[PDB]
Amino acid sequence: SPAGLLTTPVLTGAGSDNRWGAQIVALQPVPSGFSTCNRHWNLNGSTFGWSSPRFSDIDHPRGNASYTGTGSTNVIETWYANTGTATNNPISNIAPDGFPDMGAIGFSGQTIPTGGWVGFGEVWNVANGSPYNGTVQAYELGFATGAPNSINPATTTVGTQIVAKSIYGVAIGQNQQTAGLFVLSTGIVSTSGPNATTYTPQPNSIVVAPGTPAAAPIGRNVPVMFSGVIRRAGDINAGAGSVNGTQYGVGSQPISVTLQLSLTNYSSSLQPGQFFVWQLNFASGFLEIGLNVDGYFYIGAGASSNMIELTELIDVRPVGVRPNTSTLVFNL
Amino acid sequence: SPAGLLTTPVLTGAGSDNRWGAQIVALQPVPSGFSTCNRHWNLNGSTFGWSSPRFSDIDHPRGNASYTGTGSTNVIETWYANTGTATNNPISNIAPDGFPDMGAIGFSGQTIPTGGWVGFGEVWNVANGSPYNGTVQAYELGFATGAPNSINPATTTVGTQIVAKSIYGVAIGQNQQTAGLFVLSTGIVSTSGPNATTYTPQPNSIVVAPGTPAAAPIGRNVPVMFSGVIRRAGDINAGAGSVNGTQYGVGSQPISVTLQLSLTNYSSSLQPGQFFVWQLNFASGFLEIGLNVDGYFYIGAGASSNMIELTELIDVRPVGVRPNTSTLVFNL
Ligand SMILES: CC(=O)N[C@H]1[C@@H](O[C@H]2[C@@H](O)[C@@H](CO)O[C@H](O)[C@@H]2O[C@@H]2O[C@@H](C)[C@@H](O)[C@@H](O)[C@@H]2O)O[C@H](CO)[C@H](O)[C@@H]1O
Ligand SMILES: CC(=O)N[C@H]1[C@@H](O[C@H]2[C@@H](O)[C@@H](CO)O[C@H](O)[C@@H]2O[C@@H]2O[C@@H](C)[C@@H](O)[C@@H](O)[C@@H]2O)O[C@H](CO)[C@H](O)[C@@H]1O
Repeated sequence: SPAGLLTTPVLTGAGSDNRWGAQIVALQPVPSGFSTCNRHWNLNGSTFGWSSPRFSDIDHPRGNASYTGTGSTNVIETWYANTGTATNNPISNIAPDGFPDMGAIGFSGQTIPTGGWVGFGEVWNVANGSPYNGTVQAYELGFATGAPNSINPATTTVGTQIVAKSIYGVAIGQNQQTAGLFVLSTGIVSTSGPNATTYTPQPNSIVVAPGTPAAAPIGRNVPVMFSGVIRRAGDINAGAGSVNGTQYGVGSQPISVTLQLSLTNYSSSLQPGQFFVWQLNFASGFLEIGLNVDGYFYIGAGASSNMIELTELIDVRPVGVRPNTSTLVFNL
Repeated sequence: SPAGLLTTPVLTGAGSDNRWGAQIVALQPVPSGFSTCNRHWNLNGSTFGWSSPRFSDIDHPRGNASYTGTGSTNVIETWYANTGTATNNPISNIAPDGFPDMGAIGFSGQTIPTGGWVGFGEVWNVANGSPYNGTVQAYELGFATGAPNSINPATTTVGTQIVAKSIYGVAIGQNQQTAGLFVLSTGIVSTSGPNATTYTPQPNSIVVAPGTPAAAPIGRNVPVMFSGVIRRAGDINAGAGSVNGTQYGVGSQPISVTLQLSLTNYSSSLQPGQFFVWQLNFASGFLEIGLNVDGYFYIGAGASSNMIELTELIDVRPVGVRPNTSTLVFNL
């Protein structure tokens, strides 16, 4: 039975999203719909992504590393490779396990891009595994075309590149026709200055692989993401309730759900056209949330994209299987 | 009932340890005993440490930052503060949530220490939260005395310092009366060259707070840690089965156990002098594992310190409450 996929602790503070690993504190309705495949599982035990249902560090053994200009100190370092070259990843060769499903936003000069996935890492020597220790930095990672020096974000894994580009200067740049990449899988969002940006990634920034089904709205039932507070590069100390604004990151599933779906096949429990529904009971009201066979969650928010805070959530109660065309109750 | 605290997926690939967050693939017996408090919960809903049962980041808002060298570029950066000053941490002011419970080993000149906890991060500007973006590096973090100029590791939180020192040079050093620290909570171990070191941390390197109970041997029943493969700085690409040797990190609990123990109290199901016992069934043989009220796990390995691989583990089955003086069966 799918009832055990969503329980009270997942949404009252013990849950974490499947993209950022952040503590789930809100639901984010998406009236346009969206797609996600990386670290996302369906109810047929399957993913279209390239990541396991845990937070693996990111390691690719064969890319091109460079910096611009003749000076080698305090320089922007860029690493890139084609998609489909993560030949050591057993899930998919699209990209390394853990590599973020977001477009790599271009930047040059002194500018820092807004809204990219940033991780801390370094380039390493393919002869022996040793780091090029002057290349440690915060790197924006994502999918792109035009690397190395005309980067534009991409939304597809087909015929594109994976890129890491340092958002700040490294101590000692490396020009290596072949070099490895190592980045931790805990991300922050790129920002400049003190302001928070929109919830990240926005729908049109998510990269998906061929075959990924979309989460489309069905009437007033719209797909939802799970939101937590994430760090941002421009005000690294900002957290929940910062006077400079609170930054949210979203994922398509709680990671505990992803993990359960990767270990058990639910195809006999739910079939296309149905949701499994739970009731979320708050201090003053309730709403229903539905899960479809593609692993996406839905709520009946209609055209609203206002975040639903979970602070006053009391409990989650299973309701059962219902048609996906029946409007999910929204009584907040 | 504690039975649900250990299930088959925790030990067959879906579990992670509570210090490194690494996939659990082995058990490490500790015949001489050990103590752990950080990110360790007991069966009375309580921790003696300073971290939540999750991994995000380490943030301290008030330390001293400095560097050494004839210039300010490609220099070693040190940050320190006293224990007991993390007053924004609701669990404990001992240290920031996520700060590693390991001693900081001193180093100078070219060489770096073997066996320290290393994380990626930076120091930041307390006036506005912005990073000192030239201070990004891999930093050894731990507890110490003698910071900044004569760092030596400590194993107590009483009267000591928390320190971060970059293992490689930063792009632009900072000498600041006050600076913040930001480091990601998933660490690697410090090494030089290709070799792995001993499992990390060894018992004599673990930092505990006053009141932390020890895990002592009881007859042939000895405490055990949970081991997974971790990265090491000297060969950052090495993983499981590297030709250069495999590096293990240990934690006192699977993080799923820590999380469950933090959400519900088990004091009525187990009392001092008792274990809750499970049987681990392998393709050839079995062993029993026990959990005590202080949250430590035990096996009947007697004097043996050999790691036990979980490759051939088939399943975990609960046995029930037993006296801790009864020898746990070990049939491998
Ligand atoms: C107009 C408004 O929104 N007032 C709120 C708000 O005020 C904050 C906010 O504007 C942030 C933006 O970065 O900057 C300050 O923190 C500001 O605080 C208010 O103004 C300053 C100049 C001081 O007078 C301060 O005491 C005052 O609170 O947020 C605050 C709470 O954080 C209040 O809710 C205001 O009504
Ligand atoms: C003496 C011994 O135990 N040899 C093993 C070992 O050999 C490896 C190992 O020594 C690593 C250490 O970093 O370096 C090489 O990979 C070495 O490989 C062996 O020797 C080289 C010179 C080549 O001849 C190579 O083909 C050969 O395998 O590990 C390997 C498995 O990786 C074997 O198990 C050896 O018997």
